[PDB]
Amino acid sequence: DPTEQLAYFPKITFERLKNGKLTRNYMILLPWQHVNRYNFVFSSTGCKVSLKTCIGKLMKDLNPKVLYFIGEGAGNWMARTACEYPDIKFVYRSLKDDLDHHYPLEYQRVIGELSRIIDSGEGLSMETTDATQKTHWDLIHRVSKDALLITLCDAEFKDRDDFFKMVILWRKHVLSCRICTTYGTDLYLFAKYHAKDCNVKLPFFVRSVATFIMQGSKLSGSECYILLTLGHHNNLPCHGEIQNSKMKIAVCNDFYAAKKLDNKSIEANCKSLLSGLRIPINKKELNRQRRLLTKWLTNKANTIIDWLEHILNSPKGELNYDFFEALENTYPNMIKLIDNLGNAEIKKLIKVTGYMLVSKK
Ligand SMILES: Nc1nc2c(ncn2[C@@H]2O[C@H](COP(=O)(O)OP(=O)(O)OP(=O)(O)O)[C@@H](O)[C@H]2O)c(=O)[nH]1
Ligand SMILES: C[S@@+](CC[C@H](N)C(=O)[O-])C[C@H]1O[C@@H](n2cnc3c(N)ncnc32)[C@H](O)[C@@H]1O
Ligand SMILES: Nc1ncnc2c1ncn2[C@@H]1O[C@H](CO)[C@@H](O)[C@H]1O
Ligand SMILES: [Zn+2]
Repeated sequence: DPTEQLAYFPKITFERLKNGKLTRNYMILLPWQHVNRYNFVFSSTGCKVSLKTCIGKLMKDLNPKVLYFIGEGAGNWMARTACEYPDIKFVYRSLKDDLDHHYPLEYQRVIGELSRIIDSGEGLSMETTDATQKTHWDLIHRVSKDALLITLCDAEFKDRDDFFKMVILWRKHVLSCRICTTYGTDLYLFAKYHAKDCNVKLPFFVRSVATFIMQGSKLSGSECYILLTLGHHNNLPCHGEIQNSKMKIAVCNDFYAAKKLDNKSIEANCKSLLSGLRIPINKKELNRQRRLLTKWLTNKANTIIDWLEHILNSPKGELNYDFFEALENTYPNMIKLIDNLGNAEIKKLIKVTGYMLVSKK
């Protein structure tokens, strides 16, 4: 039942900016945005962004039967959407390159099966899975004959110019396509954007309706989600506007823990971080992991156990950046930890840390 899987997803905090300076330098080196993402394995974007939370009214008003997810990788965002809207069908696209997922592995794990994905991009070439290519847009209706009422794009492009290439092709499709033109101009593209320079105009006849600043976005970044439509063009958000909104959330809000614990998922993340790690993670479990060690792999294992021991011995606090800064700055081996563990391992470490923090008291 998709509605029961929704309790594994944490509540989202965000700010909507419809179309003084606040600063706080958090002395953090870890990707703490994954703190409440312990229930998800291959991807976890759904813990950060949600269609019901951000564009609930638009979802209700347009009432799409089919949603188009492009640059959707393992499909966790699509999976949360499938839990929020149990009757909606999906068209999935993601760049086929073998660097990331081009099959919705996380959607499959969360939902159980792919019956609601009517088009998963089976038999498509690298070119026809690429959102910056015209052929990708020309083949978007090979299964679904429903107009692109709402298109979702979470693609992380190799170059900044690729975002514009994608937006131009979305506009060229919705203004040419027999299916989409028949529906009209009330069509939307909800896309991930990294805010940089100001006075950067959107392509001709592409208009931003709102800018969404998510609590779950990387603190050092400038990521945001823009709701785009057809109409007289305006400017993209710049780094400055996004910083104030993002700093307020970081300073004032706590991360919500998921209502329910997904034990199979938590165990899958624990074993992925340290092979053989069991739940509950206590003094007994960490001493057992230490005893198994008695090399490069043992050095990495010791670094992990030392951090989990520090979390175990740490006092309980609220899930916020002030507490995260305290956790890092009370740990004497911080620089050795970031030096020893890679980006993927550190991300797994934060999910497991988050599970431990939520489990306290
Ligand atoms: N490798 C990996 N990436 C994930 C996983 N779950 C989510 N992500 C990524 O994490 C992102 C969360 O947004 P951010 O905080 O903006 O990004 P980031 O580039 O992942 O972050 P940092 O780890 O802080 O460098 C998602 O959009 C995904 O790209 C996961 O299990 N593994
Ligand atoms: C942030 S991940 C998407 C995560 C997804 N929302 C989830 O919940 O699993 C970004 C994805 O964009 C893909 N991508 C990168 N460039 C792309 C392009 N040109 N066209 C389509 N997808 C692209 C990457 O392969 C990657 O899977
Ligand atoms: N969705 C996007 N919106 C804006 N810029 C992007 C996007 N994806 C990647 N980039 C930019 O591409 C650059 C090179 O990978 C990065 O510095 C990043 O800012
Ligand atoms: Zn169309």
